[PDB]
Amino acid sequence: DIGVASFHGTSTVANDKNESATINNMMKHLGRSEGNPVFGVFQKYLTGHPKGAAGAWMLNGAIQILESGLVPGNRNADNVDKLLEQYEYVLYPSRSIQTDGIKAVSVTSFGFGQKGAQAVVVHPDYLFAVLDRSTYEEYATKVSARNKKTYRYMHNAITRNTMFVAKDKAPYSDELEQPVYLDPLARVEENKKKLVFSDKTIQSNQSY
Amino acid sequence: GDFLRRVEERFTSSAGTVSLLQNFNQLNEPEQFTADFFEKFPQAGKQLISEEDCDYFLMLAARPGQKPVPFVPVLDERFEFFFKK
Amino acid sequence: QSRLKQGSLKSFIKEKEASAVLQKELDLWEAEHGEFYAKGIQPTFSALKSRTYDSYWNWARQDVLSMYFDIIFGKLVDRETINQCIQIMNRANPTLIKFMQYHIDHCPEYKGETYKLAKRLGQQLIDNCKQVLTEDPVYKDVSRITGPKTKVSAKGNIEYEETQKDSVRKFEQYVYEMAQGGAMTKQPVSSTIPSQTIPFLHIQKKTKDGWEYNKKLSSLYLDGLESAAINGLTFKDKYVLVTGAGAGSIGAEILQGLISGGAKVIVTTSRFSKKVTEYYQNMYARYGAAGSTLIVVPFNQGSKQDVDALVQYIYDEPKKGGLGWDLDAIIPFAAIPENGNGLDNIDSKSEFAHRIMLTNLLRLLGAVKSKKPTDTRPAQCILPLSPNHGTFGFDGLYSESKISLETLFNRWYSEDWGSKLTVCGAVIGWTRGTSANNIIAEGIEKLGVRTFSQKEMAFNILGLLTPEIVQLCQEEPVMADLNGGLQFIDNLKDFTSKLRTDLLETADIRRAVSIESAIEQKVVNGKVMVEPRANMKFDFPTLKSYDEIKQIAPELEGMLDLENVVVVTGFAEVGPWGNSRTRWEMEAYGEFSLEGAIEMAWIMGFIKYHNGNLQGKPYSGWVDAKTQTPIDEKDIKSKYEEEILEHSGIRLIEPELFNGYDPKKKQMIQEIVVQHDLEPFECSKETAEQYKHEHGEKCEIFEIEESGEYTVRILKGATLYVPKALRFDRLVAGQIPTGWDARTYGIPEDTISQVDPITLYVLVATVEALLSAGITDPYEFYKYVHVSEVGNCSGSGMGGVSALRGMFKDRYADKPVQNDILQESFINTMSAWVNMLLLSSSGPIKTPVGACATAVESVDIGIETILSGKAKVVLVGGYDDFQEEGSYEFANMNATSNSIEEFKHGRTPKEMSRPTTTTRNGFMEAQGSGIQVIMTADLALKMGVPIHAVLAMTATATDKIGRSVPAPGKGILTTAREHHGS
Amino acid sequence: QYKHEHGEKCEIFEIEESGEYTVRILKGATLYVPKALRFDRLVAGQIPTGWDARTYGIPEDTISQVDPITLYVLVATVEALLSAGITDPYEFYKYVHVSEVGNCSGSGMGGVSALRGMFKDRYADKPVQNDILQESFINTMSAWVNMLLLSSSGPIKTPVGACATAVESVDIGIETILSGKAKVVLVGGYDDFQEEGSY
Amino acid sequence: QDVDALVQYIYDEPKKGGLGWDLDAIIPFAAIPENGNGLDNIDSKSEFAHRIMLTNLLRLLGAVKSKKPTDTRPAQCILPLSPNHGTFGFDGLYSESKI
Amino acid sequence: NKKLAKQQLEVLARYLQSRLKQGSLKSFIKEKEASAVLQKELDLWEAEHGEFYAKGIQPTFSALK
Amino acid sequence: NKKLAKQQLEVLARYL
Repeated sequence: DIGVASFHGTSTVANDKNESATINNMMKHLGRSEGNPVFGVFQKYLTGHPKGAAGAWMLNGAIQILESGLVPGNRNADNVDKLLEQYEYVLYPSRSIQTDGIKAVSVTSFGFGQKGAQAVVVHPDYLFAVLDRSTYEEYATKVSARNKKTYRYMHNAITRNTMFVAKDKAPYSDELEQPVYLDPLARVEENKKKLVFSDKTIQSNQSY
Repeated sequence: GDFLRRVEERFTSSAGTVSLLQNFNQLNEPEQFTADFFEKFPQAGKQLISEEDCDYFLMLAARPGQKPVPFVPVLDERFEFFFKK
Repeated sequence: QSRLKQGSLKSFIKEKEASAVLQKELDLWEAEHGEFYAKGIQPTFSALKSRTYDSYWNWARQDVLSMYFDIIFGKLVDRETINQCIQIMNRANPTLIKFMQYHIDHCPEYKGETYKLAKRLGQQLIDNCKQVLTEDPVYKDVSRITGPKTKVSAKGNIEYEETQKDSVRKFEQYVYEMAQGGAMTKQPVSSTIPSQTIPFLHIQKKTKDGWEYNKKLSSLYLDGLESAAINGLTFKDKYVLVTGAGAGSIGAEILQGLISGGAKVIVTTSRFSKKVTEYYQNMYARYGAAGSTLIVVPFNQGSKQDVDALVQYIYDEPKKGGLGWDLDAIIPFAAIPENGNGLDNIDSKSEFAHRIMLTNLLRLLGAVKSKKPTDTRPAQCILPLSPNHGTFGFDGLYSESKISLETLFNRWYSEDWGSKLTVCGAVIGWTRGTSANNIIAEGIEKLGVRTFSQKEMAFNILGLLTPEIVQLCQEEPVMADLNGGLQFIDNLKDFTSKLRTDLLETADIRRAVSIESAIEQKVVNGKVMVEPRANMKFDFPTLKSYDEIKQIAPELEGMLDLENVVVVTGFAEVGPWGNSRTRWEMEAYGEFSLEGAIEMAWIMGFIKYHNGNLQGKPYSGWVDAKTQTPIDEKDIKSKYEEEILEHSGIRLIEPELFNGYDPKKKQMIQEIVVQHDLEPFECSKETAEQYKHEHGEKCEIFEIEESGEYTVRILKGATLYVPKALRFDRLVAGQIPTGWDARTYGIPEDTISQVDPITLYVLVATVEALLSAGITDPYEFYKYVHVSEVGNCSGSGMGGVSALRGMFKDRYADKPVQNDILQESFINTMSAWVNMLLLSSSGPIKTPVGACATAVESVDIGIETILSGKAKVVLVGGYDDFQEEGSYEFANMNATSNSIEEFKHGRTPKEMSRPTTTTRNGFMEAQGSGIQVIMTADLALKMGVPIHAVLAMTATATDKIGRSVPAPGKGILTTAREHHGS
Repeated sequence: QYKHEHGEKCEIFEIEESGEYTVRILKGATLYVPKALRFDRLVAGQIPTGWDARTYGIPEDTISQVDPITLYVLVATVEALLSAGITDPYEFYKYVHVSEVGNCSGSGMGGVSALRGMFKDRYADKPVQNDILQESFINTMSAWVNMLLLSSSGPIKTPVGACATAVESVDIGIETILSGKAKVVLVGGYDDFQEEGSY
Repeated sequence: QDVDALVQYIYDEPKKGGLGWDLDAIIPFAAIPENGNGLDNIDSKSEFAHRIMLTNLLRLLGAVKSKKPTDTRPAQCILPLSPNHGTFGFDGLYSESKI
Repeated sequence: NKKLAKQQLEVLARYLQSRLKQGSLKSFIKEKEASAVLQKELDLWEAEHGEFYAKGIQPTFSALK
Repeated sequence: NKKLAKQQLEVLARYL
């Protein structure tokens, strides 16, 4: 069910060889069916290589791959290395292909200093089946409302150039900062159209 | 009708198509026409007004040489102008 | 002194007269030949610019999956499907067989009749590929035989369309009608040819004088065509050199057929570019069969240097930089179109085109012959002969070149290159481009003669590359009249002009009558389209029905601790293609939609939203930035697409985005000891005292009694630093789109000035990720969570590079630098500022460092933080910035790709990053930030945020003992751990 | 290079006798004269004078290639393992898989000597190793610790916290152990004193 | 340039330095002998000779045509065709020019 | 010693006359690289066509001849 | 102008 492998894919001779090798070896040791390669996403072909944000961009791409079902192809894959035919459990598409659903994506990053890292991301549909119907309907209604709020805020701020709204003040005053902290059940409430902490909602028997 | 044209433009998928409201006279029975319009665009019934369309609505309400609308759309600085005119 | 004041002026005037001599020599050559012939002979070919395609093993699976999902979604049983099946069969190998077997034996049929169709077609194709196992790859053209047809609408509009012939559907029936011939041209297809009738495609035998139609050779050729049509045609072990095979030409279809049959083809392109490279790439990906190899080379057939260099490259061994190939066929179809050039208009263009078509062609053949010492492997030269030598109008030297190519038939005998080259002169007939002649194609066809498609002509020539015609050419030069009976038309030019003028005199009169009838109606009698605009949404994950989700997943209800299940609730980017949305559009589609284009223009500051009065008229919408004029949403794309793509993604490093950093002018300073002391300069008291402190006795300071300021004399033996510059090898980076500003997202200028651009990217990405999670207000976390459970586990690998450069270099230079630059240099100060500006959480705050693999490590630390109970919500991710010194050090260790070597190889910035590619030579450095808001599943459900996915696993690992820091290793194999000796 | 930088504000000429070039820095050219200032901070908590990595046995190849913060890390890691009684660092693997020996230590600004190299010595065109950036990273200390001593493939975390990074390293190590990712982990922190950081 | 200059000189009137003649016949028999030049020996000499025999011949004809505004006095171009187009041996581009 | 005295006096007089010692040498090297540019253009053409085709295209015709 | 000429001459004689 691991359909896509978001490769580090740095267009480096050692990196794309070693990474394909480890992905193939792990897929083979995990008893993956023969003739079932993981599709290779190589997002760095388009986005370049940010050292810090490499895995982050690849995870965001894997998120979007899970949502949409599309596996982007490495459009700079002029000619796949012949040495990578070695790896039967890896496929290297060069054109984006729309799939009927991707269950999971394996994001793999390799950093300088002998620092490999792997993340496995699974589709939300397998989370939504571990909860009863009524919880699902409540969740879906809440997300519908929130998507409406988000649509508004995004359009408000994209035109008015107020995407980032710096917080001038913390939700707690300097006077209430320490009760607010000192109560683990402290939670902000709406006051003056802002979510702030109040003396009444701190160390309250109602919260407990 | 201008608001309906704006909704058409908002929810057409980057494709210039035939306007449902080709002329204003067919809006004389607006319930059925609005129904057909928002069946063409079902997502407009679930999407809140994008604020570009909100500002367009506000300047439509404030369009001069037009009968002022029978409602207050906003409570900004020009609230007296909407309330008393 | 014994010096000459004017010696170097003498040398200058001497060199000026020498330059004049060279200039008048060049001007004489130029007036002799002309500017077209002049700038047409430049060297285009370069051995390092050659592009190899041989990964048919990969492309087979790629095309298999493409077709599989197309049928699964009903986008595709049909001839194009059968053609793709032929290609997949041509690439069939045991691994591919196992691949299709898995994907079909595990195709669920219950999902729909469409899935049942995908399955059964897959079983049929698996059987076909199993049968094809171990046998050769065959070029089998299965496209429907299309014919010309022109319709003049009653409004006078001429419309030409290629429409399937009623009596001919397959290439088998095409060959049958070729054998049958026509009224004008008067078990195998040998027995089909009518007596005293010349088939349209035939081979002419040379009598004791000229060339005449021959029955036996024509029957052999048509039988070869029939065999190719029914069984296909293998070109394995055929090394071809094809020129003039660009898109929309006969040569391109020839290349498609050769590479389908398994040939190893060197394709020439006179216009080498990324577009042409991608065209040949996907042509190999479609048609490149088992054993095929496509070598795309830049090449000018107008230059003998290019001809010799290409032939040398083909025949040189791989150790010497060549291909080590011995050509089996040559197809020099490269030509220059010359129209309106009569005898009096024979010009530089005509002479140059003649050179390409004849002289450099003969030179190419001669170079191949000179390179071959073997006499047992001739190269088959497919000469593009024409049936019309001057009969048509103003074509320059085209007819001269075409008729001159006919001398090779006699030169095959008269000279000693017979054993090295064989002559196959294909008299190519009327071929339909796929335009001025296409409208009269139907008229010329109606009289019995016929007109070919590019695919049909390519099929004819590829059949001329049959083994039977190959040996026929070896023993005897072949003249293949592929003219479709046009030779039997008296006064072809006059008939053609009559047809075209009749068609034009019909269409134009119909149009004029329609126009004037419309005007008459308007005199007697005295729909509005919708204007699209951006429908930008965020598209939270589509929440499906509970019944259908429980159908997806088994009875898993009430099993997982959702508090211990972590989920991505939000995410965002700041990268070379804007944010996550625009980057994803460019990734999955390669082009921006309307929403993508408007978003890119907005982030890049091409457009800004205007509300209120604009030139008096009330306007509410996007306006230009530099001109403030209205821009309709369609004109957003139409006006900003080219600039968005030019200034987004991987591109040349722009010094305006990196404080004037020009890699071509990389500034350095060199220590020099002053040999002759400098003249005084004036500075302040403290500056002079600092100079005396540094230089000791190697400088002097003196107070000016008039002004009170000090003057500094840098004595002999002092050291100073003279700036110097070097051309830096790396010129290209994955930079954030030009015009990207933090003000566009709304970060105050106070924050922009005090805080560094990496942190600005982090702030924008964190805001976008929270509002991707639907968190309009970041304090809304605290309505469900304690302030001590909102963490920030993101971190950079080297973040704060701009501040590091400040403190380490600008401070050394005494430039204005903020007192707290070190504060901004820390890798954790980005997360600090994120908390101070947005969250105000007291939750766990981790800042990983991982160089390239820090964002996944941030995710891992976030999972650990949430699962330990220290947090419920955490911001994970990673960020870095591109700067001069980081780029220079990545170049020192040969980690980044050398852009100069890439340009030597002909690569552009848009194709510089080549993951998992044969010729990849280092990574492409980029900049930006990427943030994800990850949460517990229970909390995500409680707050109703969009659960984008589930972080089922995250882990980090190290490799082993070594002495190579940047070397990757198999350490992260520690995520697949099991004993096999449940 | 001088002509490239200074444009028309300098002249270069080949000496026909020797073949080398002579550079004349014309009027209006910019040059950088060294100057010195008395810095307010004269006192630091420095490692004792005569402290050498050779005294602990780190080869001169490592001392030359790798930066002094990392030498301190290596000495401290060896001393900590043998404080734990781990004479041989591979003795972890007699009880634990190579995937469960982590290193969650990290610096706040580690690699400052390499940062100074790349940012200033490189600008001055002084001899600097081609791989100084790899030594400038904050995780390269743990990388070298693993490459020289442990050979583990366990979880590898490199916290940054400026002053409060060693306690954060301990916190990440507790999390790593309690999540099952590791059984043993090296937690701590390190920094070096240098001119620019002090300033 | 020689072709154009000679044609200009022929068709220019005596006052302007030419001959003031309208050509009734053209006999371009100028050729360069090229022997031992096969397909592999096609060289600068072969291309130059081909230019003389074909390309500048066509340019001479075209220049005469451009100079003639009259349509009632054609020039008879006696083209030196050959019966042997490549049948004989190593002649460079001679057969190509003739055909 | 004296030669250096004399050089420095010479450059000084140039300074105050507002004269440039190396200006015409600058012009010479500029013209030399221009000549190299023209020579490489001519060399490319020549290697593209050959010496025979090169020296065969000279102007022979002259109306006065 | 001339004074600067002369200052340069002057320092020159000093130098050598």
